[PDB]
Amino acid sequence: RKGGNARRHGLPGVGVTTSLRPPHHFSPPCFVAALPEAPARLS
Amino acid sequence: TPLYNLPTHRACNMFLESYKAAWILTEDHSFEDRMIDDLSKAGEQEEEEEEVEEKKPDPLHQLVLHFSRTALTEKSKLDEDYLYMAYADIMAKSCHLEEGGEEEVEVSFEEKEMEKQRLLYQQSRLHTRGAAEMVLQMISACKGETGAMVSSTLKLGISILNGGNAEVQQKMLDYLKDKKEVGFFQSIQALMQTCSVLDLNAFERQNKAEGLGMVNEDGTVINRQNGEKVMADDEFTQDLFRFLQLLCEGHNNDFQNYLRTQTGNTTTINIIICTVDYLLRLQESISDFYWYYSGKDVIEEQGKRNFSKAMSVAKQVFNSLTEYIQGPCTGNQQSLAHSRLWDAVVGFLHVFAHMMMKLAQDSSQIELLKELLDLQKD
Amino acid sequence: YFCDQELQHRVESLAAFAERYVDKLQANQRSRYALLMRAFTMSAAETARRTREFRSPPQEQINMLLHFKDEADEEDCPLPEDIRQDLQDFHQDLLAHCGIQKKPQSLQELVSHMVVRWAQEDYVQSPELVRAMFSLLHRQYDGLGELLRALPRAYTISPSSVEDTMSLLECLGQIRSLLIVQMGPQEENLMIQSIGNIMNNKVFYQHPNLMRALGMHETVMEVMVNVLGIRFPKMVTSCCRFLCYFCRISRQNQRSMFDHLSYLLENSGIGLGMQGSTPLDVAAASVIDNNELALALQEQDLEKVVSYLAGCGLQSCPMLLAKGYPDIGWNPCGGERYLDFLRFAVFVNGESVEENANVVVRLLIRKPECFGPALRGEGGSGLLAAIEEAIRISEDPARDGPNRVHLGHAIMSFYAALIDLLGRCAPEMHLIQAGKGEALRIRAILRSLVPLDDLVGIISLPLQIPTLGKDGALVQPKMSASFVPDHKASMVLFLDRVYGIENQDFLLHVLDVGFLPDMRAAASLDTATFSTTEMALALNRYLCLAVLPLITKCAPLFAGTEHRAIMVDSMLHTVYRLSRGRSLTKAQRDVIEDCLMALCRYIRPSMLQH
Amino acid sequence: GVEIETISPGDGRTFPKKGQTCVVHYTGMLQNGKKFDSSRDRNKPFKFRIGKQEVIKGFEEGAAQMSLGQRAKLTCTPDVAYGATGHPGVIPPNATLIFDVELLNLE
Amino acid sequence: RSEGEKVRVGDDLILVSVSSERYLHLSTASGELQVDASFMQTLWNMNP
Repeated sequence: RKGGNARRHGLPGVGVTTSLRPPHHFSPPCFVAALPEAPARLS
Repeated sequence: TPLYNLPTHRACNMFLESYKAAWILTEDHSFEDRMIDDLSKAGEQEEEEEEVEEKKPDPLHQLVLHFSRTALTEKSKLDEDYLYMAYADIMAKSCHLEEGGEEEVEVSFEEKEMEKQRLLYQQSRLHTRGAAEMVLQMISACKGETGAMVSSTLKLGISILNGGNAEVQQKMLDYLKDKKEVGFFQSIQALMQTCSVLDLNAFERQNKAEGLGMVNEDGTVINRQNGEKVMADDEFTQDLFRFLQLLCEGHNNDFQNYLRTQTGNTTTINIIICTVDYLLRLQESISDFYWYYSGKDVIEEQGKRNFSKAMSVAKQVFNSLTEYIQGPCTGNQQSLAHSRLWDAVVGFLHVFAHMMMKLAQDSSQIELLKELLDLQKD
Repeated sequence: YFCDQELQHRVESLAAFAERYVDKLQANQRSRYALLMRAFTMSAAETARRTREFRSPPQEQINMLLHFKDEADEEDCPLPEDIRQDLQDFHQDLLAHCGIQKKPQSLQELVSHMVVRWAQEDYVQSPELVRAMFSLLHRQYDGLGELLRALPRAYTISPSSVEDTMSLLECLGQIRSLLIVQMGPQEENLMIQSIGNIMNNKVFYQHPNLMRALGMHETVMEVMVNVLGIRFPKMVTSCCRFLCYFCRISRQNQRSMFDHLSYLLENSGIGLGMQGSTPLDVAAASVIDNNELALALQEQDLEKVVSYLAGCGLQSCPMLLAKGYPDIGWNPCGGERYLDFLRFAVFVNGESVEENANVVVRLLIRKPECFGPALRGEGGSGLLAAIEEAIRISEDPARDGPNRVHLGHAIMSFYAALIDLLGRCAPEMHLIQAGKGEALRIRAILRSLVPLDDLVGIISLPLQIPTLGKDGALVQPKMSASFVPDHKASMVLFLDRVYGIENQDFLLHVLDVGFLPDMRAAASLDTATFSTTEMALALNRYLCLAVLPLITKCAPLFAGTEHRAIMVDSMLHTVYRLSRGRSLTKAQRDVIEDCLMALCRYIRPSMLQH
Repeated sequence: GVEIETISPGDGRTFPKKGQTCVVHYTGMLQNGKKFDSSRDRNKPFKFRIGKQEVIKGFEEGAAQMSLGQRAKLTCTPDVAYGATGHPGVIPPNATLIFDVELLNLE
Repeated sequence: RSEGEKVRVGDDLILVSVSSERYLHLSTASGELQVDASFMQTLWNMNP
């Protein structure tokens, strides 16, 4: 947008990323729950 | 079949693959000379301490020392890593600038000598920084495991030793004689025993496979065929015997005697006799190939290519055998006289005596005949 | 991380230009296609179009269109100047972004100068740091090569499949997660579930190239390295379930799995994958129906499998004697597994590969103990004696039993597999006519190995036809324990492959002994009560596969058959009975009908009156 | 069965009914005085349905018996669940519990 | 001894047929000590 600002790299990590990444999964720590092979425990 | 009815994403995949194979791959770029020069500059360390000797190594020196450290570590096998592969490739292409130069008219003696000077400088840039020892260490570490690691190490060693310069030969000989190790020569013997020859069975299999010509998932043409099964690692075995030649180039009698017998070590491996044995195997394979084409009137294109590969490798083996004895080293002359060299020579004489007539009875094989006569000259 | 994001940005931008450019390319191809269909009178231009933008694989089409970077190539290309210049501009800015072309200005110069300064400042002594700075330095200096190495992993997918590939990546996520963890019970169950979901995903079938790019075949193979390097039979059962289906997905996947064929045969054992799926099975699935891989199959793998076959022939199965079955001194089941693999290697597309057949017969004949107690001089017994003792074993439950494994059935299935392998190693008819020396000698070796009288005897012993027994019920024989017509089919394969049928007297003798009884059994079981009987189905497919297809090519020999004319009459009567379609597949029935017509055009009308 | 003892009075008038997800923050201990499960420390309150018993049964009973705005210590007898073969790594298999739970903004 | 090596006087070796691809074997089970081309490999000495 500065006219002569072309031919300069955009800063790494400020652009839009579209590569498919499996989203993060976390289970909140609960222990008072009645604990009842077993499914994979989340972090 | 039209590209328009193909799905958009799959069309993008074909575009990416063919663009990669057709533009970026062919888009060459030279950075090895610049980056080796930048690593060889020592910076400001001498400015801060002129009076201090045994200064810290240059960045390139530290890099070579790191590879030497990983080479000298104790391990069952040398795991492949692209870091050293890329760096050895870079360090070889730095010295190869004067090898290629960057129809052959005469060159001024001044220009030729100055090209030798440029090559000597570019080789000094690496062999004053431990590269001469590091190639030996990694060849000894691979323990005769054929792979891209030993391939890159051999190519680098050829790059340092091009022109048969005596400094690197002296450093290599001093290192071997002092460390007294046998791993290096055992590894060389193992690699030479695992070098391949003309098969004549993989030839029939590959000929029938190429004549098959079915349509796979890759398209009408099978691009996933094994490219060369008849003579694989031809470029490896040419580089191996080129390395053994460049060890003794310039008539370095000390290294020639070292190759024959390594006194000082507990075990001696006669590399000269082992080279003769590989030559004998190659001679038998070429004779078998000639018998395969003995009845045929005209050798087809695949047969001509395979003879070219085998004969070029035989030319390199012959040159290295010559370089083992060009300096009048009576030890190697007697060793070859008593070895099985005579049988190999007799076989090659028979192959040429019939192959010359077989090619001379046709005009389209004139290039193969020229290469054949060149091998006979060697 | 920041360098990695720079590279990711570059490859994403390349994909964005790919999707921008394919639309223009398709539009230009549409315009040239419309012009070609508008005017194709000029034969030279019509053929040029019919080679460039017609009748070519899309990969070749796009390669030829995109081959214009050199000026001489660009002199004659179907692309327009606007699209051409757009691509040249994109290549130029790609070089600018890779830096192809004091104070740092860009990330590349920043990291390069920083790393060199760090090395010049002091002698670093932490090896991990050393390789870190030089790895970053190499990546910064050689930018284009990093993109070259990254593009194999780059893949582009349609938006409509995004969710399915997210599930794909999640499943692969836990496969890699418990890759590094030692195998346990719940860990095994979790990865069984992930393999089940990896089945369920549709992108598994509709994108095999991205399957290779993700390379989960490598991951699951290394999981095999854990379990095989005996433990977790469920894991060994789930190995082929994904690996072999991956082979079936596409030919290139089969190539990729063929690259690992040495290891599978390296640990190939009958104790490995004892039930259902097997490393043996993935080894064979890598060679099924591929002449190129059959030819590329190197002979030391065949050395491995012949050695293992000899090992089975040496001693009875340890698992079998652990079950408590009587000691045989030689394993039928493992031998038959190995013979199935060898058949898949030698034979392909209804053809015999000459070189594979040659090395296979040479190795098998080199180790005489492979064939078993029969077909060896020390044993002093033949194929006939083998089938008699096998039928006695199946007869008595004292030696048949020690529950689902039956020793007699295993023994004659092993010998059936051996004979079928030899028949599939038999040389081709045209080769034997042309007089290839090796083909003639291989057929001679097979002739010496397997005597003809044994074959006709084994055909002459019939099946055990299912009986009514109690009224209102149909008691059937146990095919899994007794002699089945599949053994007959593999047996007569040797007849139609090695010896052939060139004598009319021999032909009628063969039909008299063990062939006409089989077709009478078919006519007897043609009733609807026995139509769906499994033994009847086995005999039915035996007929349609081996019996009458031999008869069609033996039809010219049937001309001039006056002696034993009523035998031919009864044969054609039964051929008509199975020509009437009662519980018959369309292809099976058509085979029977074509055999009937081929007979009718050679048998005498003065004979055909019944 | 639990021994519920009020600590600070609250509304005392709205008690949770069967079929409502209630939100509670608590600091659970063992009989020794052992802070191991503290949603106050985690800064995240916990939600539980009464009737499904997604929460431990003794806590569920005591939470039904208290009111909004009020805190009570629930002395949980080991007959509440995972009273044998308890949650690994946090609670030994057979032990007691106490929970100084207050209810806030009953749903 | 390796394939492609010269054979010296009094060297033991295995004669494998080209016609039948079968070893030269000493069959002594009959008791007459006959010679036949069978697959039990049998060493042989070739003395000039």
